[PDB]
Amino acid sequence: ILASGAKLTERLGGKRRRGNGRCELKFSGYSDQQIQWLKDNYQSVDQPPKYQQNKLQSAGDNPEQQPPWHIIPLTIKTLSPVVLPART
RNA sequence: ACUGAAACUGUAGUAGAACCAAUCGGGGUCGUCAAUA
Repeated sequence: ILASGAKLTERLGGKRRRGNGRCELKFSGYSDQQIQWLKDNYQSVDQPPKYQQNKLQSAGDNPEQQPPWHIIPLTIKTLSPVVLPART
């Protein structure tokens, strides 16, 4: 699908219909081979599997807390913009 | 005591209307030339 949908993309952005934004969109490692497999196989696909969350697990085997504390500093650098909701 | 999810800044719109690269001009026709001794 992703190979196929990438291939069919011809335009993005503003004034697509008036010749802005003509493009090729290619995934690394998806080719017409991935397209051809779907063409060969799409009739025998089914529904995708149902989504479920990754649940937490607990053993309870931690030792009881004892001093001293350790303070491990973590430096965070933003690489994209980051949205941290104050109010929606 | 626990990151929400998902959502194309897109959609319509002719850098165009107007403006003469033009106005005037017979491919024509006659007197010397030179300055010393």
